[PDB]
Amino acid sequence: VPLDGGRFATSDLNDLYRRVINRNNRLKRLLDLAAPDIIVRNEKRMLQEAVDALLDNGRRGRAITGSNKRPLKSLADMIKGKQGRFRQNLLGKRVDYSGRSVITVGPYLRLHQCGLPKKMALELFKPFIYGKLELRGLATTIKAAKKMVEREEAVVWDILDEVIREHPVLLNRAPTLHRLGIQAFEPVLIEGKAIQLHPLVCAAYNADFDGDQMAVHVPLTLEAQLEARALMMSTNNILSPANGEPIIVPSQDVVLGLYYMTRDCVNAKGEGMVLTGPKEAERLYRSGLASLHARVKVRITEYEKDANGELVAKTSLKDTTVGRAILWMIVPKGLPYSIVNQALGKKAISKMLNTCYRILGLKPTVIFADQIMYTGFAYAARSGASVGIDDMVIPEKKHEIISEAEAEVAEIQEQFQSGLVTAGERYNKVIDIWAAANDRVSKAMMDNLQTETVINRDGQEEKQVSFNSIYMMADSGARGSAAQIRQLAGMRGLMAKPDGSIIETPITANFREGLNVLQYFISTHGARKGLADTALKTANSGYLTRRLVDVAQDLVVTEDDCGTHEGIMMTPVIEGGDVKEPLRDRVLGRVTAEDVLKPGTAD
Amino acid sequence: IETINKLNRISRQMLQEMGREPTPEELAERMLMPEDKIRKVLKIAKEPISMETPIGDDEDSHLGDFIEDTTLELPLDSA
Amino acid sequence: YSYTEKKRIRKDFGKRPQVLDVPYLLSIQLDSFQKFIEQDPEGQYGLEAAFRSVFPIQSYSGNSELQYVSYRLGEPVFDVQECQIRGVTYSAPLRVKLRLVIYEREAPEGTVKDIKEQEVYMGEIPLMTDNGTFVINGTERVIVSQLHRSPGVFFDSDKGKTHSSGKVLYNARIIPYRGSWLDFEFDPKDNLFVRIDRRRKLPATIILRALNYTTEQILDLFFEKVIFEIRDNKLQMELVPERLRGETASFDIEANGKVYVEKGRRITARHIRQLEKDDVKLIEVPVEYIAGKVVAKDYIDESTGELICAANMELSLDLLAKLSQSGHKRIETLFTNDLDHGPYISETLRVDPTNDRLSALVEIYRMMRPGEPPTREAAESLFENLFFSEDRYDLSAVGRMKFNRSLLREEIEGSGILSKDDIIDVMKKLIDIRNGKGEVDDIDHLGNRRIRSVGEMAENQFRVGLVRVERAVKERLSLGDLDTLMPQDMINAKPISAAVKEFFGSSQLSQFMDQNNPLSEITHKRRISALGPGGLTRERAGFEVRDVHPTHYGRVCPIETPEGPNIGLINSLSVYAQTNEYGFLETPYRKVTDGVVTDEIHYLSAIEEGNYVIAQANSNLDEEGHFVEDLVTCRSKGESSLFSRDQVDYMDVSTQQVVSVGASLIPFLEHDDANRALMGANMQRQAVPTLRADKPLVGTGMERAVAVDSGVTAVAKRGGVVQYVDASRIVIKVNEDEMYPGEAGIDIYNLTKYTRSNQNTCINQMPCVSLGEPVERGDVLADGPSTDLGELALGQNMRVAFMPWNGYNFEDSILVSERVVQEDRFTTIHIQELACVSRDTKLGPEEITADIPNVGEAALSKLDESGIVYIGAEVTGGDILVGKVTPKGETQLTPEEKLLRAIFGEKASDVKDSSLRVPNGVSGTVIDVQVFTRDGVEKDKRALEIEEMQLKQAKKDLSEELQILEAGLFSRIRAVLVAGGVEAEKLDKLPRDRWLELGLTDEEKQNQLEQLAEQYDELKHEFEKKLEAKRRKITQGDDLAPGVLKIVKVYLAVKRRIQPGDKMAGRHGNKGVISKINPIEDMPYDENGTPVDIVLNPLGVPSRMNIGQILETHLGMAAKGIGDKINAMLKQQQEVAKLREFIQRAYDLGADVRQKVDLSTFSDEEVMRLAENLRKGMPIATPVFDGAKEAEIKELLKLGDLPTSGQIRLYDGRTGEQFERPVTVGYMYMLKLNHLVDDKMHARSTGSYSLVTQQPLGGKAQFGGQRFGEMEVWALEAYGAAYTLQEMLTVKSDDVNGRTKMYKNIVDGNHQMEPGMPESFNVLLKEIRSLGINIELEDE
Repeated sequence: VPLDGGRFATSDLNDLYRRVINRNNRLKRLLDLAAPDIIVRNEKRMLQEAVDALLDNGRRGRAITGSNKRPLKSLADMIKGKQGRFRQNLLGKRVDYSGRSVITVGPYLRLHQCGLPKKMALELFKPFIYGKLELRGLATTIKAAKKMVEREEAVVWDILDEVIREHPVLLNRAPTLHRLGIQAFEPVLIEGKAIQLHPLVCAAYNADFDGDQMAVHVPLTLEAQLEARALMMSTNNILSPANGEPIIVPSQDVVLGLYYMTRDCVNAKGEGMVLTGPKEAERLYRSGLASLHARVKVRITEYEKDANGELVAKTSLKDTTVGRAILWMIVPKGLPYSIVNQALGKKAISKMLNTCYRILGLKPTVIFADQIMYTGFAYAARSGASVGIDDMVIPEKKHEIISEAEAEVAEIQEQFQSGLVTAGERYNKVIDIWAAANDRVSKAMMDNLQTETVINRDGQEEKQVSFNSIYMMADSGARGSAAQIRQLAGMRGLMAKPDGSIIETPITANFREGLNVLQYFISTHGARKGLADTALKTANSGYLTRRLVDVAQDLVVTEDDCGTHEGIMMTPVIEGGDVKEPLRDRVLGRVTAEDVLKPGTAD
Repeated sequence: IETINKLNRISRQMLQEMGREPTPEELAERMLMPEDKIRKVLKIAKEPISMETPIGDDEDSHLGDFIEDTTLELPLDSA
Repeated sequence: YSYTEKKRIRKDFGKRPQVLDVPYLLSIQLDSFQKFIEQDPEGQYGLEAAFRSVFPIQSYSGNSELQYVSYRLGEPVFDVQECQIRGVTYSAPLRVKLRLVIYEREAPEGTVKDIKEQEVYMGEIPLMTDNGTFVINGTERVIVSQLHRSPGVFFDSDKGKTHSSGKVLYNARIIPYRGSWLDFEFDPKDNLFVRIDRRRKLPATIILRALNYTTEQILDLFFEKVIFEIRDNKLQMELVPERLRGETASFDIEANGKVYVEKGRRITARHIRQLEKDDVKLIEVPVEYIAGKVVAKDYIDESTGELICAANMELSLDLLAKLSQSGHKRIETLFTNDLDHGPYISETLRVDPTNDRLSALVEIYRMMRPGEPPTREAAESLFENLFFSEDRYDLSAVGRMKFNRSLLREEIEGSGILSKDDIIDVMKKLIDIRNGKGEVDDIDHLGNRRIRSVGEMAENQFRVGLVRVERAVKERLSLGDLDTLMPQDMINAKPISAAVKEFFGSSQLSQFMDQNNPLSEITHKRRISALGPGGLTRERAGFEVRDVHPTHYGRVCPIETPEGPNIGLINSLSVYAQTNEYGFLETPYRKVTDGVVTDEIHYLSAIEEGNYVIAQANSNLDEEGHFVEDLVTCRSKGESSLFSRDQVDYMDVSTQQVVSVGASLIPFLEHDDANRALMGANMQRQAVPTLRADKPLVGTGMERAVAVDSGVTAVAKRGGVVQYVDASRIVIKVNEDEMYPGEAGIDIYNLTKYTRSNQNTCINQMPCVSLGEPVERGDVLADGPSTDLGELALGQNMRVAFMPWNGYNFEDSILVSERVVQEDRFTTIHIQELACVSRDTKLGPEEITADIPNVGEAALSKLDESGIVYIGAEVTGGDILVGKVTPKGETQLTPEEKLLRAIFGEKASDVKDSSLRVPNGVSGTVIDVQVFTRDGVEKDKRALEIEEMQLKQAKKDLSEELQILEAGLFSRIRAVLVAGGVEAEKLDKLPRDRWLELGLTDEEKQNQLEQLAEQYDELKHEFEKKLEAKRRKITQGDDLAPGVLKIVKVYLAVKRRIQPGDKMAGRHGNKGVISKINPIEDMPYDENGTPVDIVLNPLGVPSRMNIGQILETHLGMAAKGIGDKINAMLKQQQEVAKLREFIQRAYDLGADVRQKVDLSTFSDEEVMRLAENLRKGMPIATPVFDGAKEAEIKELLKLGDLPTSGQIRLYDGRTGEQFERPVTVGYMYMLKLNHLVDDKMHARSTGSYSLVTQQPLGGKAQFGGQRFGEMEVWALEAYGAAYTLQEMLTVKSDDVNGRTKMYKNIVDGNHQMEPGMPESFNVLLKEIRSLGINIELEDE
């Protein structure tokens, strides 16, 4: 076949055929002469070898290359491996009615929605438009309609807004590990060229807004959009089928404001007084008369039932902060105040959602969580929340401790010089003392970061949790870990050679003091190994993943009860430490093998 | 074929002597025949180009991917 | 000091004094190519090595031979620039000298028989710019230095691959530059084995029998001999006393008349001591003590002529007697202690099947040529040519020297071929280190690894081309006539040029230069890889080579390498690095002398430092005396500890040696983690030069260096004075000091206006100078695309804050103002290229003219009549650039449109359209056109328009040039003609020209007449020469393809500015995507009313340890805390000396910093312009590890009348309140990236498809369709869906009926499905039926 320059391309297979023919008919020349059988023999050999090359070139032995100094393709090579027809053009397909783009954040959204640039959907939903334009009589036929699209009148945009309604969509992050890598959404559209996208589902994608991009497909026909509106929609998919936990953990800013809002300081004002309801609480905060973190006795209403699903009106008073009173103002009528007199780290908010699910279900739960996200962002903004140099704390007891450790290592240096301890003895000693020294420093700094606030406030001295940012980050659980904050202020413990083997003399400084060349030089290889083996977990992952699936691709449920008799027994795992998994919780969701009862027998 | 062989034997000498590739007119008038035939011979001479050649620097792409069936149909045209 | 220094000065806080100044950055490429091409009398590098290697070349048998003489490069045809234009390589040709030499082999040596000197052309050769690029077809292209395993000989050992054994397996390898390999090794079962070129395992001694050695000679050299003695009765022996070490006694090992050691008893060090001291070497023993030994060699009863014992044969007692009566009082034998002495070779001999040379040679011939029978001379010539032929084996003498090193020889040199002694020595060392003596080596130690730079590769392909040729010349010489056969005609020139051009343009090393930013350029030049030939591969690799070795320090950066698979392979270079004459690396070190720092230096390799001790740069030296404290951080042999002062030998120089440049410009890197700094460096190259070139305030000091040495921007090579200036270019004049006498003495510097990259970006130079102002050499004269005053700058400095904001900075996203986009200060420009083509066809040539049918004539309005647009025109998708038309066939039809044309009648003509147009969605502005046209073909109207236009433009360029030249020359004709008497006022009013003919005087006035006559001759000479030469340079056609007739090019442009979805980041790995802009009003603002530019999220700091950025921010603010103040003082307009004192106090602010400043020096004017340049800030230089500290900025902010913390008090803008607590604020330096939302977005509804398989294709420019792999399906059928993927696989990919039918259904308001069965399945069926398969399908 040609290209535009006139040159013909040629499937190398053609070569494999053509030579064959000529030899065959060349043989029929010699056969028409009854020549010596020697030439006959070697020609037979050549023929056999050629057919072998045709059917699998790299198999018999000597591999044929062409003019290119490169081997040729047999037929099999279109069937082998990844380049073969199976997993290149029979399963791994290219598709029409699609697109892709970069992602970004829509925070004002409702999580059953998505962002969308115009022109993308415009060209995607094009023939739909052509059809209903013919239906309305603006464009009599197709060419005129297409021209009007290229013309871009407001009628076109109106019709677009008509068609998107009810017409769902479907997304895909790259790559797809678990089935919640694609969810069905509804379209909402932006004068841009990127996609706004609800934040909470990033974890289901593991997507970070750092340059990621993702893809869009469309449910053309009817049953497709039914399945999308039923199943892959996000509201129908909140709990992992691997383990019955939610994937709607609110991540790191929402939780931050929730923590800042619910807090037991005393500092600001308005202590020791009363209200009738949360509304005037938020009122007077907007007026600038009392804090959010300020403890107060107030009124509360609430509801319960162990009845026949008939709520139990209830009302009383509670000692509480203000912000907790505001945060009461959205809970839907089934949960007490007992949930909210904490400071609300991650596990709490998760447990709240779990409660709303167990007791109410889905709609109220999603409504709740959406309001969570809203309120968290909004009140974290009001904070003022930042980082600086002075927020980092240097314990003055960081110099002497080093000096005593120094003197100890000097001592055992002279001891091993005398030749009494051994290398391993010296080694164990030194590592133990430096590790304990780092423990001592971490102790000092955490004792000088968490509760050092001496704020005199209708008292004289009371100890309460610190107002510094990074500790609020830590205890909140959004970002940070005691090791890492130690590593900003304290020195970096010790790091090892890339063998797993490890160093004698540790690090003695932090960032804020400023590293020196060797220390950075040494941290290099550690970081390198880290990202290195991070690079290629995925190969093994995908490969065994294919193995797993192509074992179990086929099985399915077909029946309710096999009518059979018992199988397994299950017992707890209490050995090694305390209990790690109850009998209680693993059997959960299973069935009963047999008539069983309680140690109080006949129950 | 033999014309091509003759021609290339000539052009070797021409690029000895000129320090350059030759011009069609020059070695043609030495070869005693007009430029059209030379030019067509040159249009004709080169071989095909092996569909499965890797235009991709690595094995990311073959050449057989980036062409189109500019022969078949079009749906809008059918409608 | 300099001038551009005085125009603006950057501040330092670096206190560590320098002793070395930075070198030129990329001397290595220059030096490599230089020594390649350049001549060499004896110290062979380059061409002459290859020529001397392969020449002379006798005939097939001897009669004729060729005799290399020497070579000549030749000047090029074009310059650089038109080669960049014409789509043509730059190069210089090559000529060589040859001599025929025939000698009458009928006679003995009848040499004077015929000789023909003739020179020969063969090959063009590309060339290196002054920067370091090459160029091909209008492409600056780069090749990269390689890094691989040195030649020589290596040892190593594996940890029991028979982990059953769990035991060490030693082996050893040789490596030439060229030829074949070997491999010696142990089996688990204590035997030596050998393999050539990873062939089969074979034993070792066969080689020795092949080298005409005898078994007795073998055991003579290898083993140390244990000698017996019989004296008619009893066995005595002669024991080296240190032979029982680590053993136990067998019999009563007893002195002459005395005992030392009983049976089963440890032979202590003292028993051996006493034997050593008692000078006894005759020990009486039993005879059966012999039982176990081996005979050294066959000793017979030579009376008989009968083998009583064969060599390598365990002794006995019958044979003992049998040779007792032979008359032999002893037979020498061997030592064997498994502890120290390994007899492995002897037990191997026992399995040696052969005895003769010949069978060994047979087996070698066999392994290397199976199936063929043996013939003597074949195997012999094979054996000797594998190792002893200079042609088929070469070491590249670095092998030779390090080989001599690893064998502890004194000698250095030799050949690229083998001895025998080498082989014995290496085997001996192997069996020693199997006994334990010595040590193995590692690979990653740079002393065992070597670069390979350009000129070497070039030599390689040059010589293989030569070899391709000499095969034929062997064919040609002895056959034909031998007196008429010219030397020349035996040569073809195609192969050498073929290999060279395919190397420079098709390897995996010739990469397109990256013209994003100068940093991209130079760091891409200062790359090292380990891929490609003689190299590595990721599947052949692991982690030990990926990872770091302690020897990289001072030679390679451990930071700068990407995040894909290509992790540890490539390695950017260090800074002060050099390579070595043999090709190794080395690094500068200061030397120490009795505690005094020897201020001179040395370059030290990867090895000697392992011997020495070395100190660091943090060492606070005690001012020219000794060093302050006893204990000093030093390192040796791979690790570090604390050492004395007098024990030290060397110290490092500066605190930058380890890093690369990209990892050097980052400030406060010390306070930053490694991985994020890696990311920030690799992020600092996908950037863009901004519309303007806004500078960074902070820095390090290594900015102007790279700015200059990238050569992107102009610079003066001679000091002098301006003479004319323009946006397009300048004109300079030189002083008298740098004045070559014979010349007119002016330089000149035209410029590069808007110009495409390889990455489609604008390129431009502009001055930063003015008129009538002086110059010294080295001074910049204009600024490239990303420079200001000869200081590098990619991005801009911007106001920031640190807080959450309503979710719009949730995960490391970004939020910005509209103030920016209305300042257009991240706006950037993007050139784009297009093309059309005229060809000759089956029917007729594609023509080009405006007049075409079925045209929107408004579109024709833009064109000329040639069918071509004008300049400066705006454009959009769908529009037309060029009207091209194609000869037509004839058209078959349908009754319907047939009827339509029955109604109307009008037709198409017999020509169709092929007109070029703007692609969909694209828009922009034209600024240029170009035409390339054949020779001999008519240049049409517009061709002549641009041709006489460019003739006029270039004739004008040369008008300017030649006019100002000859005007400088006419300075003669006043001082010279007014001389010779005088007629001055009477001269002047008259016409200038008729002054030769006036009152005429003595003889030297006639000398003047002849000289000026030659001058006015040279006038029209000059004019003729230059103008005509380039006029018919330009007038000609072109060199181009067959089928083509002419082409047309277009270079247009677009002014791209910011959207959402666009990436940006800073210099610390702080990535960032944009989420939205917002109006100025909703944004924050301080109490004083200065709003803020962008905002972002502080949660990312602890998580990532990208600390120093916030620190930078504090300092940023302080800069303008000075800068702002000055503008008040500027317009307050009080007085010079006030701000003089002020800024002098500013520079002298710091405590003990090494730069200084004295401003009584300057004028007032210098000061005022300096302040005029600083009124926007006070840029700073913070070195990397001689950095500043928070104390200084706190002090400097007390100076700037600002807080110590950088925390300040904010207000909401959307509702006017205050934030409950302060926030950190300042300016930081940010920059955008080459990842643009429109350079990533794409979508699709219907269009092209494949043909073999009929499924939609992939590619944005190609109208891609998205891919849907095999994991997405797993997900879907997990959800329990069938209809979706059913319709996905059938219609949207493959089925044809279905796609068409449903398109026409849904346009008819019907959402319905009608699948088929794909094509590719039937393709599979046909493919297997090709193979003899009766696959088929069974009905229901």
